[PDB]
Amino acid sequence: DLKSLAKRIYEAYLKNFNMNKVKARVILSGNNPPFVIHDMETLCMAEKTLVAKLVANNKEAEVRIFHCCQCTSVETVTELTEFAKAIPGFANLDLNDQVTLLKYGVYEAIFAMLSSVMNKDGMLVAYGNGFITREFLKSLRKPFCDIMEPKFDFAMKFNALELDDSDISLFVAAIICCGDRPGLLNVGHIEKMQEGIVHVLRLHLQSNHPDDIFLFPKLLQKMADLRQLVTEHAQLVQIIKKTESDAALHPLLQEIYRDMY
Amino acid sequence: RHKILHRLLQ
Ligand SMILES: CCCCCCCCCCCCCCCC(=O)O
Repeated sequence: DLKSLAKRIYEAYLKNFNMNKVKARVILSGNNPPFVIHDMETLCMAEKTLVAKLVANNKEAEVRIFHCCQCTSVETVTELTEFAKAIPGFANLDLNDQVTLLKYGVYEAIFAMLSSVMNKDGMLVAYGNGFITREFLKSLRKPFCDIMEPKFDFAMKFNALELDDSDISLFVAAIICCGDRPGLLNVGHIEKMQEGIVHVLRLHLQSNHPDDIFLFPKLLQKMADLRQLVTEHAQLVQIIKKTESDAALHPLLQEIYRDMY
Repeated sequence: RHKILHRLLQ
C-alpha cells in the first residue's frame, strides 16, 4: 500500500536526478574535487575547464553565468519530466494536464531541490564539479546579483528541516501533483491523485520524523513559499529578457514562463 | 503551445 508508493517514488527520484542530497553532502564534506569559484579569476578558470565550448571565442561574465543557470534548469526540467512519468498515476492523465502540471511545478521543484546543493557559503554547480560562492553571486552587477540570494534564503530554512532524499522525493511529487494549477482539464482526478500523494507524504513524515510533530504543515507552508518564490523569480527573468539583449532565453524555458504568472 | 514539453512527455 502506502509504504510501497513512498518507496516507488523514492526509487524514481534516485534513478532520474543526477544530484541527490547524499551525493551532494559527500562532495561538500571534502576524486573529481569541486573547483571553487569565488572571484572573476576563478570563474574564468572554471569556465575553461568545465564549460570550455562556452568561452572558446565573449559577453559579460554575468551573462555567461546566467546562460549556465538556464542550462542547469533545462537539464533539471528534463529530469523532472522523467520523474513525473514514473509517479504512479501521472501517465494516466490527459497529456494536456501533464504539460500544465509540469509547467507550473518544475521551478517550485527546482528551487526545493537546489537546497540540497546549497550551504550558507555557496552551492554546487556543473554536475558537482564546481562550487560557486554566495558572496561572488552577490557581487555580480545588477540585476544578475538578485537571482540567487532569495533561493539561498529559502534553502537555509529548508535545510534546517533536516529532510532526507526519501522525504524530498515525496515533497517533489506533491509539488507536481497539484490540482489548483491554472488551466487543468480534469481537476477532480488530479485532486484525487494529489490527495493520494499528500497522504503518503503525511504518513512518511510521521514515520521518518517522529521528533517533529509539525513537519507536515511546515512542508505545506514551504510549498506555498515556493509558489511565491517562483512568481518573483519569473518577474525578474522578464526584466532580464527585456533589458539584457545578450541574455537570450532557452526555448524550453520560454515555453515554461510564457503565460505562467 | 508547449511542444518541447509535450515531446519530452513522450
Ligand atoms: C562555471 C559555471 C558557473 C555556473 C554558475 C551558475 C549555476 C547555477 C545553477 C542554479 C541556477 C538556478 C537559477 C535558475 C534560473 C532560471 O532557469 O530561470
